[PDB]
Amino acid sequence: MTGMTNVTKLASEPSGQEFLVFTLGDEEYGIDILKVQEIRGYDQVTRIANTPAFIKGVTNLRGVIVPIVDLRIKFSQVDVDYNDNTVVIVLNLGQRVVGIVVDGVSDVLSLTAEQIRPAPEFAVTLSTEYLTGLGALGDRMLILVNIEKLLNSEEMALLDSAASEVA
Repeated sequence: MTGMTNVTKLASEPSGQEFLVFTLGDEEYGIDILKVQEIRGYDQVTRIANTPAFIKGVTNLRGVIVPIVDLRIKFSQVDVDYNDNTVVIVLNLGQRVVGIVVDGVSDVLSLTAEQIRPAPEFAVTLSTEYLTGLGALGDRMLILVNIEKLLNSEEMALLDSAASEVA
């Protein structure tokens, strides 16, 4: 998984995956297609009074609720606003669910570990242990969201003020 030491020995890596790709501000991103739960809109984010600020709030997916995380807060995005950050992508992992606010889903594309080598490891708010990756796609580039360790690495901090028993 991405985060640190993504040297890519290219010896037992997945070496060909497919990703839902999205836009925010003036940058593009990908997320492994299998982890996508659904796509929805920002019209019911519910910022709890004392959730961690990374959690913009919980929001309504098509029958249930999910925690939603702000890339302005988690990754120092340019200019998130309720005209540029109004789509929601909903994601699920092993035994848990989360999502992120987005401008729109740009495409669905396929990438290889040979592409997925760098990361946006600048002085952004995004900590190393759930740092994303970067790759190229002919001429496009995508920040590959480290979804398979995102909520996994944050759960202990997320639930501490977002388990609903703590609202």
